[PDB]
Amino acid sequence: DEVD
Amino acid sequence: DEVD
Amino acid sequence: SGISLDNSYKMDYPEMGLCIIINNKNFHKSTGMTSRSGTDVDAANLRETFRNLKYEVRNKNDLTREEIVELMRDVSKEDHSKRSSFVCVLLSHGEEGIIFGTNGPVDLKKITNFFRGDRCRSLTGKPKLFIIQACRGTELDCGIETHKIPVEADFLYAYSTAPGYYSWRNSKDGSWFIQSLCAMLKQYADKLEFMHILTRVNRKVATEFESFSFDATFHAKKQIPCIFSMLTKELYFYHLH
Amino acid sequence: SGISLDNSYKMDYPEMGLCIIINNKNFHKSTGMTSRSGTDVDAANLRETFRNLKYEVRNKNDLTREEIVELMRDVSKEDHSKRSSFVCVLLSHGEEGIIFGTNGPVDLKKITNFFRGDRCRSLTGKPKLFIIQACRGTELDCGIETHKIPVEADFLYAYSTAPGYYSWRNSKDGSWFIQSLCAMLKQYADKLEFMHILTRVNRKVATEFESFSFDATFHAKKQIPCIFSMLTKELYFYHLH
Ligand SMILES: [Cl-]
Ligand SMILES: [Cl-]
Repeated sequence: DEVD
Repeated sequence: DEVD
Repeated sequence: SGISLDNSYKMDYPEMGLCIIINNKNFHKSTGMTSRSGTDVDAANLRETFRNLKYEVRNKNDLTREEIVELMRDVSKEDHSKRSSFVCVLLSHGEEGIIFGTNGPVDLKKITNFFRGDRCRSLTGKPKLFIIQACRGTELDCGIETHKIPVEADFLYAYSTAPGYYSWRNSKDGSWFIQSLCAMLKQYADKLEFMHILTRVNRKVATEFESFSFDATFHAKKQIPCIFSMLTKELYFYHLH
Repeated sequence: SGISLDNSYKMDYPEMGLCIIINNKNFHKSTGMTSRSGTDVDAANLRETFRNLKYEVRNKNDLTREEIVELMRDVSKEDHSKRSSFVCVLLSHGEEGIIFGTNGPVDLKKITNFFRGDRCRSLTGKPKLFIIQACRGTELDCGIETHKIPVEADFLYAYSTAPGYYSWRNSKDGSWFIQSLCAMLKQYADKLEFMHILTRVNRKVATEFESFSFDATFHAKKQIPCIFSMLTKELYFYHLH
């Protein structure tokens, strides 16, 4: 999970 | 007619 | 029992819920904000409309920013366990993200934060509807001829106008948006899901209203409302036996 | 003929319309923006999903801010007379009101203005859908345990996340929102009106996803998408005949  |  | 579906909010709690109407007509002289002629027509129409949907309506008039915050806080601390939903209607001056108390502005985020899923537990999982008749800026639309849930989930913001735009209020008839909203709820609340009702409101405002002004800057202007849905289920104001 | 209703957009033009997918994965080193692992999964899923809805899909990869603006302008100057609708999907970094080209930001207002009712006449009165997988700020949702029309009318912004919040992308599976959107379109596009599809997307993202991180600041976080509708009619991807 990564943020944009 | 009037604006808020 | 037989197969079950859960695509729609449970709206058969003992109570539909509160409908808080904040009707700001007269502003402190020092703010320089004009009186909002026509807003009492809106507040009366809303009271009757939500009464017929079986909401417990509370009308409040000419609240300061401090009174708005205290009212919202207190309401968020009530026990809503027996209530299906929550409705707040804001009638005032505004800008983007802001509505005005009689003496100055209130951040909309401050108001709505009281009802977050983690801060008002008796409304967690229930629809929280904020209906906002207020300007969102100064643009004019000149038209064209033709485990856990998120704390921001289950909110709906029914904005009278697009982000950045003025919103139009008629001094005799009430605001274009509130007029149209009440008319569509009266006609369709026993028939249509709420997003479809609000879409009919969008069409009514977009097609049936155009400003008339002796000032060319403000003449012949149009409006489109804005539905801002973070709901997770369909919302019907009726329920089945 | 018999009585007629017109509460739904006409979607039986010869063509459904364009679906422009802008897939920005790799950014210029000088911007400092990380590579968006997982976005190719999203772009492929979207291409297949909208192909099956009979859209003319155009995939574009790693566009500069200048290329994004030129592409949108050129597309808005095409003759859309035979097309029912227009779809644009933006996959990139972002912040509130902004999408990133590979070398810097693009104002979302600049992109969407090309398609205003008065500026793209062959799309006037037709639905213009902007689907945006991008951050809108840096907030994290901690969750809780359980005869004229307006120029801004007929736009729909299907935002992956609430205003002000980060949006979550899985490097293996794709973004939570795009994953969920394609799944719900595949299952329901022949059955449900578009707002009801997007409401199922809201519920899927809100209930089935939670972040996992070795960093406590970013761990166990939740997301709710945001439907921003200025549509004036119901939107079904199918038609009767
Ligand atoms: Cl009045
Ligand atoms: Cl990838």
